[PDB]
Amino acid sequence: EANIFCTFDHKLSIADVGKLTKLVAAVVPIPQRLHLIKHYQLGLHQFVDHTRGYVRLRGLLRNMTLTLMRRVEGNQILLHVPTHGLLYTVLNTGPVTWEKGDALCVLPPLFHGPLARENLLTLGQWELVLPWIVPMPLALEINQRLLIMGLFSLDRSYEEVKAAVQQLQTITFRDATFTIPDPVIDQHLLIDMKTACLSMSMVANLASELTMTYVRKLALEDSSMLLVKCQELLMRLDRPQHVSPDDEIARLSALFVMLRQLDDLIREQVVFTVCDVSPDNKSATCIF
Amino acid sequence: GTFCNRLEWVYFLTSGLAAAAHAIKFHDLNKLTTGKMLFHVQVP
Amino acid sequence: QALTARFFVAQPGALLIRMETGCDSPRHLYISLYLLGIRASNVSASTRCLLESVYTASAARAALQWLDLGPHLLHRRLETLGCVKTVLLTCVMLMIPKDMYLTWEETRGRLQYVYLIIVYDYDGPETRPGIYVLTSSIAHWQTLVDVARGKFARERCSFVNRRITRPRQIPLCTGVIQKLGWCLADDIHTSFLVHKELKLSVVRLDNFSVELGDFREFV
Amino acid sequence: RVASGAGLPTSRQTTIMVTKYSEKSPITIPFELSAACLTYLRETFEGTI
Amino acid sequence: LAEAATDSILDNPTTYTTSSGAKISGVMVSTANVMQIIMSLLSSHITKE
Repeated sequence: EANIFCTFDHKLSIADVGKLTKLVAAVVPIPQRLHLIKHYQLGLHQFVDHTRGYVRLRGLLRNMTLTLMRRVEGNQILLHVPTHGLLYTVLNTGPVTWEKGDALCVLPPLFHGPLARENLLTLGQWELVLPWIVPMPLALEINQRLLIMGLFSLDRSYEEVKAAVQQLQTITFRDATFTIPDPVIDQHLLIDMKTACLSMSMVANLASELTMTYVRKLALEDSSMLLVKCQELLMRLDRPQHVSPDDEIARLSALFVMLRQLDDLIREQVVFTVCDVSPDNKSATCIF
Repeated sequence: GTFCNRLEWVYFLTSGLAAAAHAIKFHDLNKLTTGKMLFHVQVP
Repeated sequence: QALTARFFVAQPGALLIRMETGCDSPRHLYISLYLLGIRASNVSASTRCLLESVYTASAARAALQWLDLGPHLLHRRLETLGCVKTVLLTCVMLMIPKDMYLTWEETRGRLQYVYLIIVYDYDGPETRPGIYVLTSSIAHWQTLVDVARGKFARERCSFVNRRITRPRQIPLCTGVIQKLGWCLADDIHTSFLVHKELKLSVVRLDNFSVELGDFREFV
Repeated sequence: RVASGAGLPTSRQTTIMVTKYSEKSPITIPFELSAACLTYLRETFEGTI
Repeated sequence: LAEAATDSILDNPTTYTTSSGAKISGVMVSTANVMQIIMSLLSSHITKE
């Protein structure tokens, strides 16, 4: 129940098992969670399909379980499901620099730029594509940025959307570069934007009559830089009578839960949080 | 009040399937990956 | 893997729910899961009539006093504690009626989680809750709330209808999803139970591993 | 138990310990003795042939 | 019919051993007519000893 065995129809050469033995304690997802599996569902290449959606893979790899590869000795790969809480050691191949505080979330491997696309195990129809382990701010930035690609680009031509997303696909986080290749507008995007529309309308309706005019009062009172930003963001379309304490308490409770059900579309529950990074940025000892 | 008592022992060599076997005990198979025993034939 | 306590209060299959009392002396109350069957509106009226017939107490009248005191606020008072090892009593920190249990699949995934689902109706006078318990195979929360939004669209319509027809009355959520642990696909079995010489239709879950979640509010 | 290293599972329980109960089945048979036969058996009147 | 019955739990292996060191595996029993047709039908395998 804890150890998951697998097999190939090929045999394994010393070159291939030497490529593979370097990947001890590497993360590999499983679509099924059964005791014995085949290698044609191991990894992710059963599920990759271009011109279908990077967001579909982001919603699908989110749903698989996760394992750690160790103890390879010939036709036995021995994926091991991590228990809830013990300290494990992992290994990342997705090129992002890590930090002792930053937690982790899994993303499908976007293309990085060099047209390398390293697959590290090449068989007759199946390569081994590997899930990216990335820190939490890049995961939140990826989720919010492809939601911006979905929500911004409805009812537009290809030209201004091309000029916008050519500079909006780039995320420069910790001296790297990134690209979000397939933000395609699926029914999943439409239900995500429908929940976003409902939550935005609820927080626009059942918020207070004094929270709408707070930044107006700071505009009339104070002067900062982000205040000038707020005035340039809101000023284009331009004594408290009502006081109610407990109605404001219930109003902020409703505002909180609707903000949470807006925030759920980008914020995944964390999958790993480190205790130490290897100083050459290869392995890390994380708890989950 | 009883449990299982009535079994017997069977070995690999004392069974008649061992005629199809050249039984080798070699204490290092967990390190071995593939054993190739390869031939060279010439034709007449 | 038993993690126990003692809880100041016949089957092992019960979920002790700690509901908050509006009275100030107990400050909370340990109601078992079967007594949400009398407040549920998805359930059959005959089983509701049976549990109303068997379980009349003074504390049941105080229960109806303090749950119907503040409507659409029951998730602020809902709090589970886990399963019963033996019944004063103890509880570790599975018996389910036939109609409050539901599944949206062919229930043929091998490892499947369980999930308390409640919903809030508004199209009548004030509020009618409906208690469910959802054995499903989905692990991640966002995919589960997508299929819950797909399966419960009428309650979302009732939620927005309440927010547009009663502006002085503010709701909070449409319900609660919360995991409790997992049972496999084989020990789930339609079954039978008789309590105090009464016929009641029960479906049982046998090999439970207790692992709680949080009352995640959704829409 | 035989064992294999394949994905099909093996059981761990060895030497199952069962108890067996006995069923009762009694058997009877009568035999009769006349009081004349008993009195001529015990009290020998030592008289004659 | 003989091999289809499973074996017993215990046996005292010096009991019901015939002459020249062979072992009895059971008991089969019918009435006299089935025994008569069996003795008439299998007259070489049958050994009285």
